[PDB]
Amino acid sequence: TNQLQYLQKVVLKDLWKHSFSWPFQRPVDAVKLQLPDYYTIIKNPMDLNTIKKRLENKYYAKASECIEDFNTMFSNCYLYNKPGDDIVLMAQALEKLFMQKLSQMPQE
Ligand SMILES: COc1cc(C(=O)N2CCC(N3CCN(C)CC3)CC2)ccc1Nc1ncc2c(n1)N(C)c1ccccc1C(=O)N2C
Repeated sequence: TNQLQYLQKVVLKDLWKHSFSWPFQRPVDAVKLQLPDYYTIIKNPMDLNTIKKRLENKYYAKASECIEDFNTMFSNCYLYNKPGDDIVLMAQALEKLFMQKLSQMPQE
């Protein structure tokens, strides 16, 4: 499970420390953001703290399941929001950081 550890102590920790990560450190707050339809049209909401808890709890069976949750977090954000929105620019920078750290994942 060395790929799942790299995802926890490297990929997740490096995304979390990144400047743009705080909007993604909890599930999208539909009350604070005033989004009556968010949890209606976004079928698989995802956030960095959910990924953190699932890694700590050994919820994932293989690295690809956790990687998919990371991708779902980015695509939910692109999907719901609009081109050029601040949050979308933040998602993209975090996704680039995500992809470049997947570059260095031990292929085990
Ligand atoms: C309390 O959490 C946040 C507040 C704000 C902020 O400055 N606001 C929000 C509330 C206020 N409303 C006034 C009335 N207007 C109709 C809507 C906006 C304007 C001022 C900005 C980001 C916040 N945290 C946050 N977490 C996750 C996000 C996300 N943002 N982005 C921006 C999203 C915004 C809308 C829908 C989805 C998201 C999203 O994908 N994520 C990841």
